[PDB]
Amino acid sequence: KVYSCDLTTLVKAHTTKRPMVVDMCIREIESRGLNSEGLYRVSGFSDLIEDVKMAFDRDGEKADISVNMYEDINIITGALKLYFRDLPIPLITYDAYPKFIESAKIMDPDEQLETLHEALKLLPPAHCETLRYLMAHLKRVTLHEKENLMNAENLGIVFGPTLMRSPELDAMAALNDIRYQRLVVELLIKNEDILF
Repeated sequence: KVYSCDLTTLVKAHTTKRPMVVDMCIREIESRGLNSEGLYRVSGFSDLIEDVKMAFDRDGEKADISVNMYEDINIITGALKLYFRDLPIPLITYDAYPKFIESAKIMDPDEQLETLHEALKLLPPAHCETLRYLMAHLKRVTLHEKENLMNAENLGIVFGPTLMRSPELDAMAALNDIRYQRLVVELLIKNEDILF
């Protein structure tokens, strides 16, 4: 129903700007976790994360993800990451992906940012909107680094292989794409304010 549904299809079915999972998790996270050490890196218990999935699948916007039901905020960051992991077409789509990697390869910061802007335009509206919202939230997470120890680089490690998927099968290129995907995430968080 919710998890593993196509992003565009889900938001069209609900007439919302972005999935309830995304808005609800980010709200919970921002209310109780911006200063929590290792936010997004630290795993909550896998089974409790599965349970959150089961709840959204069953109840949609009615799902209970409160501190009462799940004390550890890393269960919620876990649920949100799983949500993007479960997308049939990833947040940064197969189609748009090459333009993001193109941007990652550029050495000049300004031309790199320009190409990143163009890559964003290639995403379908629902993908662009969810990514925008995510990136605003991730920026806030990094502003709390003194407390949470997370910066754009650290978050790029976590999010790089979740938001994007490499089609490549070739050892040097594979390791390269992993680093490029992390850089794409880092640039998106850092420059969210001027890219969206």
